[PDB]
Amino acid sequence: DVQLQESGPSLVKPSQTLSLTCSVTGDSITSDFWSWIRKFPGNRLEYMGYVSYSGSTYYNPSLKSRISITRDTSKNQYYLDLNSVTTEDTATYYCANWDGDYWGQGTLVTVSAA
Amino acid sequence: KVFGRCELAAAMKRHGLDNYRGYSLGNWVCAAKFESNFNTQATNRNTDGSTDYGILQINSRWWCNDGRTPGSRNLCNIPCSALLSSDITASVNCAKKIVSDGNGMNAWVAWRNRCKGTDVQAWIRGCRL
Amino acid sequence: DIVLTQSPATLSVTPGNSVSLSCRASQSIGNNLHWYQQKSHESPRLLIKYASQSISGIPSRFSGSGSGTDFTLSINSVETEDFGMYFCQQSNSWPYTFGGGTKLEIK
Repeated sequence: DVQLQESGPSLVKPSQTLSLTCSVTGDSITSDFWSWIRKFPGNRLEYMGYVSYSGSTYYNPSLKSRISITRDTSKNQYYLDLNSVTTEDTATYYCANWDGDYWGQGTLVTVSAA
Repeated sequence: KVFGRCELAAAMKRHGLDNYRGYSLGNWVCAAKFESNFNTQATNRNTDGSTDYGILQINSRWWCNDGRTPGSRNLCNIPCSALLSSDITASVNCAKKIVSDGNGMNAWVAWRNRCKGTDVQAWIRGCRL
Repeated sequence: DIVLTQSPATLSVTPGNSVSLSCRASQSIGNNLHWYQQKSHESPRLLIKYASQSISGIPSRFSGSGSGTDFTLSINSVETEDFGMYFCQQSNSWPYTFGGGTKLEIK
């Protein structure tokens, strides 16, 4: 069976690049489309984007092209890079397959000068 | 089941294919016409050992699992037999995932050769929808 | 983008009673509307796909209906395990978008 799990720093500084990793276990990442979704403080969900089998990506225009979603078959993981973050990027990040059947537990990332 | 042109156009509209990811309804009807001639039971064995199934000729190497194709990836997480029903639900669900890749409808060779660039809207005109 | 509006924002109900949640799209999206459930400190869970299609492993009391711009998620005889947030999401056009959510809680 398939399982997804997010990993990465939970605290980042304004203007830096936020990077998260989603580890997939149970099957190859080459057998599905992979997405990133985040939840803001006020129960507001945003679909960030996904990478499909051909390598093509679809990013939410709301991110003003600060996002990159990549894959690494050898490690069976895919990633999320979000450049020049601001406090507006503080949120709970989740990875999930395109079908929405498999989701990671989610990881809170807070952007602050501290 | 062999769909009538208008019958399929209405069904695909009910199944949400009108303007799905930038593709007007005519694209889907035209695709079905040249991929399977509107036959839900259509199948075609390919040289690479894979087989195309159903009204939208979905491939067993990348999209569905028929348990007989080599480097099968089953991107649609569904058995190919489900794509051979008179009910187009499963074929539409899988087609929607296929077209969500950057290659869009180019995944359908018959569509690319006989539909892309043509007045696809013609395939839904003269129909009660 | 396609805007999804959910209502009511909050709905209180006594276990055993039935409820219906609304999700309206700013433009037609066919049957490309999905429903998710999300509980505190938990990832979303897909309940219904493509407006009315059932999902293996989900309680039968959950059902969806609608098309075009008006959709509804119904729960026949709410159970305590159903309290939480419910979000609709459209996949008709990119970017995919979510409704603001409806909170279901015990009276």
